[PDB]
Amino acid sequence: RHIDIQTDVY
Amino acid sequence: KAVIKNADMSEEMQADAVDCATQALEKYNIEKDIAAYIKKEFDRKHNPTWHCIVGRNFGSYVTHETKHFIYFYLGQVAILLFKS
Amino acid sequence: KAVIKNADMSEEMQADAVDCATQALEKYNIEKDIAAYIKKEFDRKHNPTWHCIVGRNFGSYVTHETKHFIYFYLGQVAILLFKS
Repeated sequence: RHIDIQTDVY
Repeated sequence: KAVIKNADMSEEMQADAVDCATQALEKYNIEKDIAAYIKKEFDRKHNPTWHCIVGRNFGSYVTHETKHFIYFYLGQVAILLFKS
Repeated sequence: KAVIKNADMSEEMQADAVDCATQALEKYNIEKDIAAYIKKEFDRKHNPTWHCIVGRNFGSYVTHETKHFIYFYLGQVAILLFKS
């Protein structure tokens, strides 16, 4: 239940 | 359009998310209103609690609900949703 | 520049968050690891549902139990830390 995400530097 | 990266729910709790986000993006012009609309619609659709994050320059460790997680894009906007 | 936009907490909790966020942002360059470390540290300290988020185009309005939110602007980055 512990997650990491970021995506698509702009 | 229909672009999904990491979906942890079933097909309907992903497709409904895509549809509601699509209608939100087509209705509002405000990211804050997008977040509030997702929360309201999913709260009155599935279950009392629903938590979403909308933007394009963000990202963070977050404790979602096990089996409950979705992340996708609409044009350029990263939209994430989960249960608490 | 330590600027606080919105909050609902106690002063001690807000100051603890300010100092911890300051050290994390000064240490880690990437917003992802900054938020990861902050959220893990406040998981270790306080409620195991603390959500730390970071960015420059970030917005999220989620259903919540009150008294544990802060949304501030330090330097040229927006940092949120809240609990639901």
